[PDB]
Amino acid sequence: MCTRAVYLGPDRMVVTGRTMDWKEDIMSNIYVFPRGMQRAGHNKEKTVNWTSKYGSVIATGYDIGTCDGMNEKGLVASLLFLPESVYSLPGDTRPAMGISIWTQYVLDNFATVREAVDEMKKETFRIDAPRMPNGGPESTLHMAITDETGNTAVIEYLDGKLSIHEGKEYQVMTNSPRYELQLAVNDYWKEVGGLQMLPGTNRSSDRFVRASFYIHAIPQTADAKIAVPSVLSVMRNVSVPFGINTPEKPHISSTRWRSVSDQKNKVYYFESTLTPNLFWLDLKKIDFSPKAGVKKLSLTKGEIYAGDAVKDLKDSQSFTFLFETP
Amino acid sequence: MCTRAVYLGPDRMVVTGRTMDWKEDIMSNIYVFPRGMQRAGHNKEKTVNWTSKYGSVIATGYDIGTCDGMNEKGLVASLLFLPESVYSLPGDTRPAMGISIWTQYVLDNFATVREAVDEMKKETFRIDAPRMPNGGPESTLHMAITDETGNTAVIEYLDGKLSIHEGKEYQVMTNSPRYELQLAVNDYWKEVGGLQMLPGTNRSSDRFVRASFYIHAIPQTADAKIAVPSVLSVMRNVSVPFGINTPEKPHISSTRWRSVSDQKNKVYYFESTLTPNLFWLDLKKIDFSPKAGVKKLSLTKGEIYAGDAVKDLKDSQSFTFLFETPVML
Amino acid sequence: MCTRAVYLGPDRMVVTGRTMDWKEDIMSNIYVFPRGMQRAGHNKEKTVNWTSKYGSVIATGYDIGTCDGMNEKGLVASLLFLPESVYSLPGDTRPAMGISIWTQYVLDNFATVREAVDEMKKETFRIDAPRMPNGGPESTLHMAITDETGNTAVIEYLDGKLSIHEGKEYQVMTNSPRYELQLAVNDYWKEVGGLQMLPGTNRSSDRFVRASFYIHAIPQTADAKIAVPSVLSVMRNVSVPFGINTPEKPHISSTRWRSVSDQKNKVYYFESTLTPNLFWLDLKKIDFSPKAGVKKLSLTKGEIYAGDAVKDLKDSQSFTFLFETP
Amino acid sequence: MCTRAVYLGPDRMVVTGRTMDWKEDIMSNIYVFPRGMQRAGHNKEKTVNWTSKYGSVIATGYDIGTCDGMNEKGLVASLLFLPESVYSLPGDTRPAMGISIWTQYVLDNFATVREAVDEMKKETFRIDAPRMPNGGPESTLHMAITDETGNTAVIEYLDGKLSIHEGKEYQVMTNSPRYELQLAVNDYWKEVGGLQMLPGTNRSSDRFVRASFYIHAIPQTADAKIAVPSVLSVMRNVSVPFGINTPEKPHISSTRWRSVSDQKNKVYYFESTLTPNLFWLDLKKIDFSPKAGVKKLSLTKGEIYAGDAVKDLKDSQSFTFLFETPVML
Ligand SMILES: *[C@@]([C])(=O)[C][C][C]([C])[C]([C])[C@@]1([C])[C][C][C]2[C]([C]([O])[C][C]3[C][C]([O])[C][C][C@@]32[C])[C]1[C]
Ligand SMILES: *[C@@]([C])(=O)[C][C][C]([C])[C]([C])[C@@]1([C])[C][C][C]2[C]([C]([O])[C][C]3[C][C]([O])[C][C][C@@]32[C])[C]1[C]
Repeated sequence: MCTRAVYLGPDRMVVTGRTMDWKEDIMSNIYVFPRGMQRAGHNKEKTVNWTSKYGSVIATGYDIGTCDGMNEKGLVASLLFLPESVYSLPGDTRPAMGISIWTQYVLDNFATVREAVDEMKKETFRIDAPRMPNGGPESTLHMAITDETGNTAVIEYLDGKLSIHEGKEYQVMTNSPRYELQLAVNDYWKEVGGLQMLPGTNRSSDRFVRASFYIHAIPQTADAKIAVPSVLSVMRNVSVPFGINTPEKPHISSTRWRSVSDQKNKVYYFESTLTPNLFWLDLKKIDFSPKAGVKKLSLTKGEIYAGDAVKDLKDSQSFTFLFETP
Repeated sequence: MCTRAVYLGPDRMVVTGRTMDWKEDIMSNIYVFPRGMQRAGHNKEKTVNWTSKYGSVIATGYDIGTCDGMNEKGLVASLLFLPESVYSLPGDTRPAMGISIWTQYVLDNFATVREAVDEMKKETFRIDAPRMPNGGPESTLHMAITDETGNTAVIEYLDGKLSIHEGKEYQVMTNSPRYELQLAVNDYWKEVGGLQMLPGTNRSSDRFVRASFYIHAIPQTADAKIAVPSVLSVMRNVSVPFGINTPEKPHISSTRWRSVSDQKNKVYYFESTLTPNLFWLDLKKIDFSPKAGVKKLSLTKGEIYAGDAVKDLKDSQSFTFLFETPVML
Repeated sequence: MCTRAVYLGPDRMVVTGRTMDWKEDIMSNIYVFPRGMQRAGHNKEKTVNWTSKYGSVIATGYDIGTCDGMNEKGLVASLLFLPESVYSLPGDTRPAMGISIWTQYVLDNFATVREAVDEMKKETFRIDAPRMPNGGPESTLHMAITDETGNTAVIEYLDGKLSIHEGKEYQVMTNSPRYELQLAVNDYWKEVGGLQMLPGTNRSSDRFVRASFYIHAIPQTADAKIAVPSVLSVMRNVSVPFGINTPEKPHISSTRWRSVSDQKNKVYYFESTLTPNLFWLDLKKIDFSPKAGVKKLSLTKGEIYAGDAVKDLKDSQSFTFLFETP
Repeated sequence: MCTRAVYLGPDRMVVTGRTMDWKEDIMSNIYVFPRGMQRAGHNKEKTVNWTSKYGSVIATGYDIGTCDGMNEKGLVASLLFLPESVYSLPGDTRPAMGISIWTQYVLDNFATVREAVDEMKKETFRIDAPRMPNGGPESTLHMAITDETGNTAVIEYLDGKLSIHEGKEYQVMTNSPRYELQLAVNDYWKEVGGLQMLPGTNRSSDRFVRASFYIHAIPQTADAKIAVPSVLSVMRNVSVPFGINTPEKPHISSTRWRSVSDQKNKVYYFESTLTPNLFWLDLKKIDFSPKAGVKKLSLTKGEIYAGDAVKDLKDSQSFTFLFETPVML
């Protein structure tokens, strides 16, 4: 289960925040992909192709598939799990894309939430991955994106049929249930106020109401030196302890890492639970030229970065997305 | 306001943490006090003196009085808030140890909760509480002491009469009401189970229940690299958001920093709500010799640190405790 | 705000329960209407007409409009307030019916939930009443009906467009919000269980979850001597104290009366808060012949009935429904 | 289990009600006892005797011992449950008044809480608790007494030591834990406000909070016709559903009947969960003369009544209290 929230500050101040929780280690890493690069939405299926128009920084999943990142044009994307997401019924002859690269496609071809919604509602392809290949627990997610202007759009495939809700009023997103209900739930908690009562359980829906109430009670300021820690605080509030385990639940999904993107100033921020220090990357201080080279920022070996870990950027081989089932 | 809890792990692993919530800036700092330092419990009233037994690292608040820290013997003490507090009735005439140095006196002259339990129950000195009318809240608090053995003790002068609670079970504590109630109220939610319901509200009791439930659920492991993060994680959870304001409730005490101690290894980790990195100080690499010098680690000007901030210490003169209500801002 | 719940007992055991709460006195009464009677869906508007096919007993509203009742064929109807119910936008040339008689129409022309749904989805008319005529607080409701078989159908007009949900799994109904959300809310409370935690507030949505969990934990028995009090208990649980008043809320809507219908055995049950005793009426012990006469069962003057208040039935003039705005 | 609360209205209006929840049938009944009836606090142990001062209407449980009632002086007493109860420590040798007649002895020999407060604090007699191993829960309860003046008192033998709480504020009481905690826990929800949140759960504390909040919100009126229904309304609210069963929690104590008293007018209203009408008995129309005769109003066979059930009383012999653990069913 994961959550993501977006802050709408004065003077185009847009800062997004995404959570990462998983049962075991995620082995995620940060890769930087300049523009002018082509990719295939799938390797063993009929698929579409494109050409990376913008550079961006994203967080990987075991070095297999992107699930969060921010592009040059202050636009951030995030994939959160949704236990009731189906992408297509039989009879789909469209170019089958794979859920592993769904994220990467959008960031490489979009810079404004408006434009992204347009091409998506064409359903020009079906994006899928086989079920429980590695005996995994679940394998179904939904994505959220936001531009440096403050507009956001939640996307979910309802048993094959896409389901999208666009607008700036929608700035938080958890796992389950369906958003229309996920939001309807909050209607009840808002009347009971947040101060006089606030549910502290860890269920997917519970994490939603908390973020909603706090992300508004936060100070309405356009400055960037303060909003960043403010966004992370609620991320820490919504974040859950690591290594939890009760008699009923033998193993649990713990808070592994979180991400925040200063979409107004184009600065991505990333933190790991088992790390003491906080680092960041300034996209404006990054050469996304067509021929700049792929520099990786590894985190598996437990490296400890901090500050502007741009000097620590090392040229590395872009992780190969996985559409097979092994 | 704040919230404190203690973790009890195998292999003598006992990690304690603390939270700090304030409506404005605390302007806290950090100072070092080698052993063998005489001190007076007050500058103008009849109070005892002493010479620091064990060197102690303490975190200051406004550079007037220590609010939390440690000493040379895995003895971590913290001072939280409590409105319904009364230290003495009209007529008390004992030595009135100012509240500003009460904690420091403890860390200085104690290394085990059992000892402090004794010297405390002697009821030798009163507690001096200054009163101020211009934007100042009267001093009404309580304290908690934990030993590297894992034994904890709660102290609170309830309506002029002090009540102490010792034991290893007693590991969590928050603002109000009195622990006699807070502990029992929590037992209610215990029935409900944390997985199913938990008062996520920022209120005192709400935080107490959440900390109590999670502190057990966290991993019980003897390794420090794992238990420490598992601790601060609940610290951030119990910690309320930063700078919350509502039209009805305009100002609210917001979190300003968190403190964690590895009493099993004598380490102190510190982070601020406005400081991204997490620095620490290895007490073992310290020298508390009587003539080692008072060392300060300023933070008023917003200095930034990370890792082990041993090299970045600068000797300075001891701060000045506050025993009498300030005349004005 | 009002609530209604339906019990599905073994061997076609169907018993419905409806709540009544209002700010001040309701001045309601119980009228019996045999079959073979004609009515007009509105007096000053183009309207449809029919001929009462079955007899039934209903509870009136100030002696102006029916809001609850049970027919011969063990089918019960109930109108509950819904603050977000609109019945038609401009351009409605259909026979305008009035919200006051909407209830009476269904009971007089239906005996099975299936048949009722059919004719309703024709939208052959618009049923409306002018807004705040007597300075009233609100004036928008939704209806729930159930046959002696156990099938129920909730109905709500979404800004003119009807909204219906049919099935036996839907046996409880409160005021707000919309049902699709009103039910989605319960999804959260069911996971938290009812025993280990149950919200006791009085808001419309809160009253829903309580009834849902209890109406299932109740014993699954086909006997009728016990299920009746069981249904009323939750009605008492969902029922709220009378004359409540805090500093914030100066006057409140108190629990005035409740109703339960033994749809399997065709027996209607009614209780008033300010009355000590409980009475009932056995439809099977009632002559709904075309020419039987209208016998009223008054309750305004605070009469105190009990037991089988059929002997207390007195021939009276059927209350005239109100479509005007005075 | 059960739950009790007291309403305080102007013009000396004080209406008290009670709830009864049991896993099976209580087989309760009703009996009348005119004044001037000698009684012994036990049949086989050393116990005091007495002669009933004030006639008292009591509701029996299994026709063995009174669980609630009243006397000739607007003095309504009730007996609720409490697991963590201890009446005396090993070695007590005082008069051991059986728990079955403790209540009756009170109503018989008292007319004001102040008096009972005195005679009770004398600590003259112990409490006899029988122990049974076959489907029987050991007797562990507490009591509450209210006077027509509106003053209430809570009594509970906590770990062999009795603790009393008197006053007009103390009007609500439930199962567990001890009122010292139950009262304070409720103060928590008080913060949350009843309109915004209320633990609708059937648990002991949940019911206590709901009753406390609503009992104030109900109409404060001097007329009986209005206050009485406003009372029983909260009684039904606090009352848990009937015959609840879950696969995990199979059997649960369900509500069986509710009792209300108009202490200002000396009336007793009674209803059963399986009885639709609400009958009552006007104590004023009663004769408790010493030789008036013990009168019973049976309910085992499920008789049905309504209105004022004065005419439908049938004289019978007094029931038999239980002082010793029954040999078997
Ligand atoms: C959140 C919680 O905000 C995003 C979570 C995403 C990154 C993960 C849930 C995801 C998609 C990553 C990869 C794994 C997914 C499934 O659990 C199936 C596999 C499980 C295996 O343990 C690792 C690789 C898979 C593909 C997983 C939910
Ligand atoms: C429930 C709560 O289950 C059914 C409630 C129905 C019977 C009432 C809400 C209703 C329709 C009855 C009549 C009155 C309605 C409005 O409040 C507008 C008027 C108010 C006035 O005080 C009495 C007559 C009106 C038509 C009312 C909601």
